[PDB]
Amino acid sequence: RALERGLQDEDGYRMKFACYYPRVEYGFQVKVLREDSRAAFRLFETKITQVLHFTKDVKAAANQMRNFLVRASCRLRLEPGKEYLIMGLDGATYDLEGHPQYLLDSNSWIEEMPSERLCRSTRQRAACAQLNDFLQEYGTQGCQV
Amino acid sequence: TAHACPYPMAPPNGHVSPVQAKYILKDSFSIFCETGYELLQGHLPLKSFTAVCQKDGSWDRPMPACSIVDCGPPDDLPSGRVEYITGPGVTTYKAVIQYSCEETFYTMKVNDGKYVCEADGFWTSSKGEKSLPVCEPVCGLSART
Repeated sequence: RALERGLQDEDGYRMKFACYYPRVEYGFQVKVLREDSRAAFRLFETKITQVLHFTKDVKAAANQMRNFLVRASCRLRLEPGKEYLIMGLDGATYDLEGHPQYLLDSNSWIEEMPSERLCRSTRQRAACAQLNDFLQEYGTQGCQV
Repeated sequence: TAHACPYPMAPPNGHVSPVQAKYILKDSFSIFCETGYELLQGHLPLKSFTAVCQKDGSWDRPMPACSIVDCGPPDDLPSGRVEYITGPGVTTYKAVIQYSCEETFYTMKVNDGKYVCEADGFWTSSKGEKSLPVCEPVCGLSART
């Protein structure tokens, strides 16, 4: 869930995931529109709200739409109407319009972005600052640290 | 030549230490908020604030702001509802919420569900516990006459 710290997540965990391991190839900020069920896969139709980094997905921008898929075995579920930070490695498939599709696996980072009411809470205010500081840091200067 | 730094008027709900008639070069002060308030600069929090009068009558830090502690949204209750007693959606310091399990079918245990926002940012019950109550099923209740 939003701003949740793992047991092994030391400080700067988002930057370590993005630039050290598994070294992200694409970083998007999307809003889930609709969920479809395909053969052995669940498909989430999303709209990109902010772009942080990309490699194969040229002309990826805001209000552009992409498809994010996950295997039916995995317990992850992207509910529509929420905004998620998604970053990982670009796949090999394309959708009906010609845009690339993305598979969500263990090398993908998915985290719902906190609401305005939750982010200004005393406990999560410090953690919410780390997230936004990371997004501005990575979205501007990338991994060229 | 040497001058006095601009007089540091206290921010709202904050207290200055130490008080001086005028603050000259190398004089310093610290801000301590009253109980229930936290230090923050912009939207990022401050562990503590301390400024020193430097050359040419200029301070090293801009003025902070003592903001009231926010406990954030109440954690949702399984098979229960949360009611705001103090006001619609107010989650700040000393605000009161009343948990309620779904009537007739469930009953509450451990505590009676009255929670107040404490100075540390956690919702605390009347007993002083920070964890949620638990709703227990009510057995029986047949519709026979």
